[PDB]
Amino acid sequence: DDLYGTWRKAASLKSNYNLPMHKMLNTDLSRILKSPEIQRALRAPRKKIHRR
Amino acid sequence: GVDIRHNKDRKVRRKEPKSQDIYLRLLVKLYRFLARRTNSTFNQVVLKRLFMSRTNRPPLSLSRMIRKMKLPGRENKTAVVVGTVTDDVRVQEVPKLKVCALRVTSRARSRILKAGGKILTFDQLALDSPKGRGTVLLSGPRKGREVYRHFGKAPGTPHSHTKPYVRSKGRKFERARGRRASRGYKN
Amino acid sequence: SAHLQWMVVRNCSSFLIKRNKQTYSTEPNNLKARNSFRYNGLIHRKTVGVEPAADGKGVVVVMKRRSGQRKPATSYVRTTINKNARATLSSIRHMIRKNKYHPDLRMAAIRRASAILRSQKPVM
Amino acid sequence: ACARPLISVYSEKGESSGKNVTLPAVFKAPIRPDIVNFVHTNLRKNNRQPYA
Amino acid sequence: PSRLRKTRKLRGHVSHGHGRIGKHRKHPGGRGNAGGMHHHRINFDKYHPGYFGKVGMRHYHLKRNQSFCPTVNLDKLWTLVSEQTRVNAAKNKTGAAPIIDVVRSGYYKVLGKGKLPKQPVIVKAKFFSRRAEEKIKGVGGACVLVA
Amino acid sequence: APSRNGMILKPHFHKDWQRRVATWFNQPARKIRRRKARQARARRIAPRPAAGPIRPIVRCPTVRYHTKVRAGRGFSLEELRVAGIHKKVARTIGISVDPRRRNKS
RNA sequence: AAAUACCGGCACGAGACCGAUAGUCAACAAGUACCGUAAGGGAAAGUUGAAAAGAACUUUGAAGAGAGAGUUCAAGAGGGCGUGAAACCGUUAAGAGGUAAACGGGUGGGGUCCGCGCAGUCCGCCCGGAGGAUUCAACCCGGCGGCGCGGUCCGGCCGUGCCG
RNA sequence: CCACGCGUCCCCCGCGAGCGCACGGGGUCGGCGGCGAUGUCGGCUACCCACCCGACCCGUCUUGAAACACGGACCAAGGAGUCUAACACGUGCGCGAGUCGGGGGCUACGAAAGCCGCCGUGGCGCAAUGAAGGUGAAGGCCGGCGGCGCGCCGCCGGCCGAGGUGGGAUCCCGAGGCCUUCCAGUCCGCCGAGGGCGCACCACCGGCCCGUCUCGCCCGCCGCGCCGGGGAGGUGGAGCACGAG
RNA sequence: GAGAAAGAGAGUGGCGCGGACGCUACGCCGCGACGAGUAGGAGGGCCGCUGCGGUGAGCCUUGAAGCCUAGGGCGCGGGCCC
RNA sequence: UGAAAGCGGGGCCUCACGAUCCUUCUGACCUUUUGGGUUUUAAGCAGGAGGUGUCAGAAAAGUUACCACAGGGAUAACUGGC
Ligand SMILES: [Mg+2]
Ligand SMILES: [Mg+2]
Ligand SMILES: [Mg+2]
Ligand SMILES: [Mg+2]
Ligand SMILES: [Mg+2]
Ligand SMILES: [Mg+2]
Ligand SMILES: [Mg+2]
Ligand SMILES: [Mg+2]
Ligand SMILES: [Mg+2]
Ligand SMILES: [Mg+2]
Ligand SMILES: [Mg+2]
Ligand SMILES: [Mg+2]
Ligand SMILES: [Mg+2]
Ligand SMILES: [Mg+2]
Ligand SMILES: [Mg+2]
Ligand SMILES: [Mg+2]
Ligand SMILES: [Mg+2]
Ligand SMILES: [Mg+2]
Ligand SMILES: [Mg+2]
Ligand SMILES: [Mg+2]
Ligand SMILES: [Mg+2]
Ligand SMILES: [Mg+2]
Ligand SMILES: [Mg+2]
Ligand SMILES: [Mg+2]
Ligand SMILES: [Mg+2]
Ligand SMILES: [Mg+2]
Ligand SMILES: [Mg+2]
Ligand SMILES: [Mg+2]
Ligand SMILES: [Mg+2]
Ligand SMILES: [Mg+2]
Ligand SMILES: [Mg+2]
Ligand SMILES: [Mg+2]
Ligand SMILES: [Mg+2]
Ligand SMILES: [Mg+2]
Ligand SMILES: [Mg+2]
Ligand SMILES: [Mg+2]
Ligand SMILES: [Mg+2]
Ligand SMILES: [Mg+2]
Ligand SMILES: [Mg+2]
Ligand SMILES: [Mg+2]
Ligand SMILES: [Mg+2]
Repeated sequence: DDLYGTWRKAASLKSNYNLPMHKMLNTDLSRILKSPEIQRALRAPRKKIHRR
Repeated sequence: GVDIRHNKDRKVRRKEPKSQDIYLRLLVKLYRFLARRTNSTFNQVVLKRLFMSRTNRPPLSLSRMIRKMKLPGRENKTAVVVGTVTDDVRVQEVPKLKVCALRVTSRARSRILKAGGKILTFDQLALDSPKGRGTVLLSGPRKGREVYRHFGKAPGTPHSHTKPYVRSKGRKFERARGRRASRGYKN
Repeated sequence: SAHLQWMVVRNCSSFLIKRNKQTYSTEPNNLKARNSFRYNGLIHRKTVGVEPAADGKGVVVVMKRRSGQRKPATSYVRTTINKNARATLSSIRHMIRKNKYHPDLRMAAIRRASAILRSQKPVM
Repeated sequence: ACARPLISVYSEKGESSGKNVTLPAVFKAPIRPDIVNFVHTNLRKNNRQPYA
Repeated sequence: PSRLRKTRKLRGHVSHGHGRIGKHRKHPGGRGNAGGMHHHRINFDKYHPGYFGKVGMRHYHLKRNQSFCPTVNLDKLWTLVSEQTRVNAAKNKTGAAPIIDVVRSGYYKVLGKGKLPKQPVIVKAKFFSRRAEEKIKGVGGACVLVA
Repeated sequence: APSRNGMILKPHFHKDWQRRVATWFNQPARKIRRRKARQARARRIAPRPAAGPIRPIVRCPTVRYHTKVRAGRGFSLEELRVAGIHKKVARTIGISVDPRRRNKS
């Protein structure tokens, strides 16, 4: 964390460097999807397979 | 047979990004689900905008975000960008913004956060609002790229202000026969 | 996390094996031994595995515990079951069901325990 | 993620010591195998001698 | 990589992507930019207008060092000085006005493009514009020349 | 034979350029040779400054660069005489001299 | 003087290079053999085996060449000898044969081998019938694990949080 | 006859059960029979041969090749869109009004890798335009001081302060109701008449900067001049009009 | 899956310890219509060759590369495994 | 010009004509002439002209039976074909 820096302090042993920011943070997708925020706001699954 | 023409038989549009980035593909795996399984079309637009290319999602600046969130009515809403919220140094006072972009540059992060704002990503955006309501979706300036100064009706053709491909802007470099009227003809 | 690790291990892992238009995963705790997110034995917070014991009778069932994720030595717990074929499967069934311990693959564990017990009763 | 566990230092006889340093933020910088492959591809060409 | 290019997919195909009727001959329209007046006339009229001919005076021994005068705008004038000078100048009630030396930053000429915020300034430039100066005056502020 | 739209250009390859091409594969061997020579000289002039002599504040000439101060060639004779240093003793005690420099300020 | 250039020379080190029709013209008695009056042109050509242990001796022929015997792990490695394809050829076996042969689709017949075929699948639950184990549930002791459903048990640690 | 009963006010004349059959969201048998150890059973394909139908030899240039068009006896190996530079567009990646150490320096593989930041010199970008001198990219309102047959306004202090029109993905408000016995009646979502704020983008009108032309009256002073600045209306620009490199 | 904008919504008063497959989400599945092709353009190759960084606790004198094959096969095919 | 409405920026309409470089003339109290100033001079800027009749614009005489090379049956001298 002196060389490569932390997320809030910069690199003490580089000149102008800080760690690269994430593009999504909560990476666990299934805990996002099995959550009461999203599971309320979804239509019902149509999984009745309708063959010809 | 059948007399179809099969020329335009295939829709050209993207089904997936051409990036092997994995955080982008996990955002895709979240918004495939939200677009397939909600009825709100914000998720379909955000799915189609995560699909795009770097030159199709251009960076809007913080000045555009400030103005287009200062338009009356959309107070304390959530700006949603799929490109990059870059800083704009020719603005001084920044209001409290609630932004959501893929990547926000460093001094723009410092600017928004010490203005008192809040910078989300798309995962906690979708936890905050799955159908995406209370959100102002925004786009970057897409004809802003300098390659569009060369596109359109050709130079050397009247009523067409198309920048031509010249290896150096100067006095000797394409100023003479098509441009003057004393030399040749003007268009 | 888990999906982040899967987006790396899904194609460039060493347990992966690709030939004859099939695909498998030779990793040490894979029920059904196939390359999938569902059955992978390295990328989850909780995982069962069914192995034949060092003694040539019965099944060691491997559980991945909850606390020591980044500690690979005290992460897995072995239980040896050297019983009849009915109560071995009943023990694996209760162990995965009634703990609510990753019930995606209770039936895959029961199949794999039965295949080991088939191979462990003597040959024709 | 955002949190930092407390990694213990192991003594040279193997058993865990009493020293316990927090995990630096480099270890929660993002994992991107495409950037790793790209930089590795383009930098393993720099130790390379000509032929003709 | 030649693993990914087009000459791999074009093995077996007899003409290799260049036709049977008109072949891939060596130089069918001359080398390079040839035939500018004669037989590529339509390309050099439709796409490079103004190309042939002379215009303007000949300057023999030219020096970019003599003709050097870069520009800043009023829109980015306050970039040059740190943020605490702005907030101290706005915080200040004694009327003291900060001095922006643009030549220290390296821009010789102040131009006036954008809005300038309502703080008294002293802009110490080499050259000015009429609109840059009158926007500085209208905000309140002075335009100091330095050679 | 140019295509639809694109910058018409003058590549200077009409000569025989392949016979005269200077390739830089001894770039790091040159760097190691120079720093070996620099270490050898810096230890053979043993307490003396490794950078060489001292060289004056002097100001870059033209309109583009006269706000910048550089390190110049050597101290002028007027400067050495006002500082009392003899023009032949300066090169011995470590001061660089050039006789060509004026002083107009 | 220094920084700088070096496809000749002396001595080196290395390679995402070539692997005997490639890489130098040259892996070898190569600027050699050879051609030209001359200036100059200029090849082809690597490999027995681990070790020559390179086939003593008998026998037909004048001999090259064989047949035996022998060395070797192997002569199915025998002095231009590792591996030994294709074009082409000898012979053996099988099959055929007056529209030059050959070919695509469809079967038929004959071979060659393969199926370790030739009384032909097993897997669960159940009933009935003959057996055999130190034997199932429930309880006890110990360990290990999983989880506000301890609303709100005690303590640490962390914050890409805040305030003192 | 795809008509079912009761009880009441009016006129003109919402849960009954059980089985079962099937012209009903694509085949089943809860039906059978033979032959099988030294001669038979299965193997389309791959070996040979036979018969019927089809069947001209490839490449190529060609308007057209089986051509009385040229190349080809047969085989094995070799054998033809490469690399450097420049430019353009698309796409991926990092940073982002910045960006890049490529040149130099500091510290077996490693001639790599790391580091420089008062080594960003410099490139490209952030500003255009003119041949050049050069110039160099919103305005309005208030109060005060025909001016005359600058109601415009010249100059001073304050205020608002960075276009509009049309179409626009997205969002925002919500006339109403989405039943489980009926009435009032809250909270959570959901659908929607109508109405909004409107990203990118496109079409248009305005506005700003540089050249150029035309018409005009003002203003500044250290040098009152062949000085400097201003405005209104078109028009030339590879411009601006809240970065995109 | 059902011809009909939207809740198998919450609230206030009048014994036996049992339940198949799945989901390499670049995966798997369901509906429809479609399939000519020289010059040319594009996509996919678990088609192939030579070498390098990884990796298979890979293979190999109990016989690797190569070559031959009336043998068993797979794939539309390039080819590949025995 | 006509009293006037109006008409007229060549010929009642349909043809009568010419890019870059170069030269020449015209124009403004114009710009540059290079460290400063004056003066000639040159360079510019804008508009005519000098001309490319192969008319979107090279500066150009023959012969070969001593002949050659790259091609063409796009194309002649034979037969054959309609
Ligand atoms: Mg059809
Ligand atoms: Mg077609
Ligand atoms: Mg198409
Ligand atoms: Mg083709
Ligand atoms: Mg082509
Ligand atoms: Mg051809
Ligand atoms: Mg062509
Ligand atoms: Mg042609
Ligand atoms: Mg070419
Ligand atoms: Mg011509
Ligand atoms: Mg072309
Ligand atoms: Mg080395
Ligand atoms: Mg050879
Ligand atoms: Mg060889
Ligand atoms: Mg050779
Ligand atoms: Mg040879
Ligand atoms: Mg040999
Ligand atoms: Mg052998
Ligand atoms: Mg041998
Ligand atoms: Mg041999
Ligand atoms: Mg034979
Ligand atoms: Mg025969
Ligand atoms: Mg026939
Ligand atoms: Mg031909
Ligand atoms: Mg031809
Ligand atoms: Mg012809
Ligand atoms: Mg043709
Ligand atoms: Mg003929
Ligand atoms: Mg002929
Ligand atoms: Mg020919
Ligand atoms: Mg021939
Ligand atoms: Mg070959
Ligand atoms: Mg192009
Ligand atoms: Mg691009
Ligand atoms: Mg087709
Ligand atoms: Mg007129
Ligand atoms: Mg002069
Ligand atoms: Mg003079
Ligand atoms: Mg004669
Ligand atoms: Mg000839
Ligand atoms: Mg005739």
